[PDB]
Amino acid sequence: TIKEMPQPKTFGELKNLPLLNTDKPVQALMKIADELGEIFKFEAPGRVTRYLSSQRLIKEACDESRFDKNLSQALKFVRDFAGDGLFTSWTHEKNWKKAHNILLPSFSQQAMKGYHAMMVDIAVQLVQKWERLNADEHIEVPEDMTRLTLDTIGLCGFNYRFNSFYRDQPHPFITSMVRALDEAMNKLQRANPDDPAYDENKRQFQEDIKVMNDLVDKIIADRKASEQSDDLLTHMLNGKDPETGEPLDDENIRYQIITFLIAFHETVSGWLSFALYFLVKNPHVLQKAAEEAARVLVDPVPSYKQVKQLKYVGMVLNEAIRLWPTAPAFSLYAKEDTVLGGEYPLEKGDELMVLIPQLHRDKTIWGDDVEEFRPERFENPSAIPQHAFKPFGNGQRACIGQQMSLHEATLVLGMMLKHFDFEDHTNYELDIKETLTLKPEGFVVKAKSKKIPLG
Amino acid sequence: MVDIAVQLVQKWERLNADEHIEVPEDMTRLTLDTIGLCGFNYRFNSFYRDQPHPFITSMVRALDEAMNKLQRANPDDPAYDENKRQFQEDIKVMNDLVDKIIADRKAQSDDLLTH
Amino acid sequence: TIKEMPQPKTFGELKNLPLLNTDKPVQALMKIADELGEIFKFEAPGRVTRYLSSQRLIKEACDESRFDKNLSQALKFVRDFAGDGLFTSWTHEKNWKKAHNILLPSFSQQAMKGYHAMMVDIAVQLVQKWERLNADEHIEVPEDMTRLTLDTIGLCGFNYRFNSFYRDQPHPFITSMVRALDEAMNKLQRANPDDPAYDENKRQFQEDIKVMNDLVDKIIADRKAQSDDLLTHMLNGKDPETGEPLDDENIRYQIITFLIAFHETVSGWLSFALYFLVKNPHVLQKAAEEAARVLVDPVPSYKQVKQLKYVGMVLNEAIRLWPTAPAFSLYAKEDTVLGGEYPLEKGDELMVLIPQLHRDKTIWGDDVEEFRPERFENPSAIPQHAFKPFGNGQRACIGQQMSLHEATLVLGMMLKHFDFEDHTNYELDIKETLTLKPEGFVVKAKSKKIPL
Ligand code: FDE
Ligand code: FDE
Repeated sequence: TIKEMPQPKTFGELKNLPLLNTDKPVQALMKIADELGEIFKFEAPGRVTRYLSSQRLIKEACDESRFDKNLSQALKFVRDFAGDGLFTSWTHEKNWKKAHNILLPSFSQQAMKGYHAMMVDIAVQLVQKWERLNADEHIEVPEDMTRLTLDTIGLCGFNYRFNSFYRDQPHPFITSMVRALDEAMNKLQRANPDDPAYDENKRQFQEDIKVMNDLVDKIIADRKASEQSDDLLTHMLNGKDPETGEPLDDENIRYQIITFLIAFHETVSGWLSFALYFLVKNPHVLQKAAEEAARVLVDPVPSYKQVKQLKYVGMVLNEAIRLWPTAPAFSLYAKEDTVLGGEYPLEKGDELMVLIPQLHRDKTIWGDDVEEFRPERFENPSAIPQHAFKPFGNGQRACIGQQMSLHEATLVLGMMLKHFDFEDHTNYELDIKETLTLKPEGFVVKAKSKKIPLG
Repeated sequence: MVDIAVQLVQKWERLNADEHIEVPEDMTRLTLDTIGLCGFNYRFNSFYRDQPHPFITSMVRALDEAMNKLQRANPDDPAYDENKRQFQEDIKVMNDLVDKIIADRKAQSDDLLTH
Repeated sequence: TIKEMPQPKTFGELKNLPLLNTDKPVQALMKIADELGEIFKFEAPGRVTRYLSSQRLIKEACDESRFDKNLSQALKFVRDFAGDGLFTSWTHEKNWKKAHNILLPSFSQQAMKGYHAMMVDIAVQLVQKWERLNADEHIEVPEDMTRLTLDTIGLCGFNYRFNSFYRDQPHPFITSMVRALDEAMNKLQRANPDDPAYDENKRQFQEDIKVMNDLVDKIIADRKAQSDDLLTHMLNGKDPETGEPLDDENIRYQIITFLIAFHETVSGWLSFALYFLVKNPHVLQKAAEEAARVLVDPVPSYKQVKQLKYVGMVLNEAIRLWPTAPAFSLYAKEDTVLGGEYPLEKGDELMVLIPQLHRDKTIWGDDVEEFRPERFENPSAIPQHAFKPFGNGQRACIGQQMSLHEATLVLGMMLKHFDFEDHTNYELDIKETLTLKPEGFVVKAKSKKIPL
């Protein structure tokens, strides 16, 4: 019964690393996961990990009493600019639970109602832009979603205006940020991080982190000066942890600000972008959501309440995040010696990787019709098996911004359906850009304005 | 006219505290957007851009060249060959683009172009 | 250590950088080599490099176990629009060995047979253009070689027709490339790249990269509309270690790479040959002789192109004296000593001055400046690593066989069909981008009245 784990082709001292020397590792680890089955060992020079694909094994791994969140090599590299912020801290380090407890109030429903106003502001801007296009013009969707999410998190979280829609070239902050995430990704695969090809990358990497820290330090200045503010940021400053009494040190604040900017803008852009893809490729589904939009959004601008009505829109969004979870994987380590799924013994500290895309393609759980996009799977969510659908991580370390995001996409996705008809004028073949997050690349549409006015 | 004017007010409204306004540029963004909409029902979306429009830059470079020819004591000197080559490159840019304005109509509104 | 290395005149904190404040940097490095000898140190504000000119030292530097291809400051700047292409990639970079193994098939002698036909297509267009000239006119040689070499790489390589011969002011792409290449060279001389005076330059350059990515990235889509060509090998070939084909953006980098390197090296190469032919009329005679004897069909055959032995020798002797890509760079894989005289730290940089190597008197004899193609009658007599016009080792020029075939083919057809006059007594003047071409070179050609 105590069976040895499969391992793909191994090279010399560099182990399995060349297998993942692509610009699309997750898509590659998938095409490897499909080849080796539910679990395989993947060694890199000096590190060892196990990648999981079946719900059967994942149900075992989501026991928080046996496994705790581990920092993947990937996260260890983002920690180079996100430090011990909520995403990249150990759940036992001091600053995790401190910051988790001071900030959690800011994301429950009760707090969401406060954000709803500024969310609509940024969305009206997106719709205003799509209305103001000339006839043969097009929409670059991932780019405009990027404008949207960064403008949305920065305003709700920090009362700071990026004014992305007032720009053609991405906000320079986004250019540096994306290249920093790209660098963390590439450093994973470096067959020799020494030899000179990578010296300018060292230059660029530090130069880009400085870029991010400057505007962060400008957000902190903008507040030391500008107010009745119910913020992520006010809870970060004035907020005190109720157990040891103190507030966050400045350094951890800086890591939290960057953390919040990045995670929201990257996962939420990818989500909406994917959502449009699957909608434009399945038009009756688009039709079905396109009437939920018209039916519920009966005032010129949506109210917080109206967003929770949009049941199918939530269903669409869920089925999209199921197929391509923009945060495709999270990592766990064994709290102590154990046997996983009764077959595989592991010493304490062994690391696990959940390939959320591959879990979400499990036939025993989701059926034989997985890769087809049918939002109707998410209609009795209680019918959905436990630990089968984990796009938002797991346990106490699950995504704190889940509801904020679900609220964000649904509102934005809802208004898009209300005000426009969308044409896949290019017959776009799906191209997934991979930083550490996922999102469609070069995705373009044409949008016919339904000519409904705004407020 | 009001439409373009609200965009300016909204842009200045949406600026952060430490920022300022570059006045000629935003007036230029305004004036061009207003004539393009009132006159020819074409939307430049200057307020959605950071680097100026290809058309506006050609127009600005062409005007500067017209001015620059006033002090040229002999316009045939080879020193001005690149200045000549760009002049025509910008005339094409404007002349091509204007016909883009013409395409939107024959391919219907009380406007300057209709007359 | 034994030997302190020479170094030319230094300008305080600006080091010897002003020494190449010519429009002719390479020629200046030659003038320095001619006086300081087989090796000299050349210092710039942020970098230091050593220039080698004797076959003695070059044989050591071409040891692939001690030295690898380095990106000189020059190639580092081309990396801004040629990115990760073969020419501007590091060996240990992930896309080099990847792209290198998929593309070697497209340039093997076997691949040439397929390129031969489209090679001819563009070659007749050139011949027809010359046949249709009126008598009072002349031929602007570099311009027509640029038209040809670009149309040939674009047609034979990617099945895209630039149609340069149907236009007089050059293609926007080619004008953009040359201006982008000129900017790379222009930077070398800026000890203050942040200074605002370079804003229009930085602007135009950024606009020029957009021009290249525009056409090229459209071509990759325009084919997904498959034949047996270079682009198909890129779209369809698979790497055996990850099993993946080449990146979409990497292909954009290769196409840009191939277009430039071919059109810039081969056009310069042909032009230089023609200069030497009109300046050495007896060599011109014997070359047209073989041309007349071998080129017996209305169209050349692949076999016949190989059967030109003297035309190839003129080509080899041309690239010897003025190698159109004049230099390559190396770095020390580990600490080592060069020529037993000059110790090198790990990472120290070397520059090979191919023109100066190709003038090493101890190797070629004392008539090194004379155009004597018979030096190539016995190519095995030439010492290993004395004649490196295509670089060295695994980083050697991937297209040298494609190039030789094109130059041999075209040069053959020219010799069959025209007689050439140096009607202006043209003095050789070398334009330097990073590559070398002659400037203002003009001839008149009287047709031998022969059909195609
Ligand atoms: C703001 C925001 C937004 C968002 C969104 C999202 C989407 C769309 C998707 C997602 C996801 C996720 N997340 Fe997310 N998100 C966020 C966030 C976050 C944070 C902070 C975190 C960490 C948490 C803790 O616990 O600390 C996360 C988290 C998360 C996760 C897990 C990680 C680990 O490593 O474990 C996942 C998988 N997220 N997400
Ligand atoms: C297509 C084509 C054509 C051509 C031609 C030519 C002529 C006539 C001359 C020449 C050259 C040369 N090349 Fe050349 N060519 C080409 C290409 C190329 C490439 C891709 C390369 C890179 C490869 C490697 O190395 O990786 C080269 C490469 C080359 C070289 C080396 C570079 C360095 O830096 O090392 C040299 C020297 N080429 N070349």
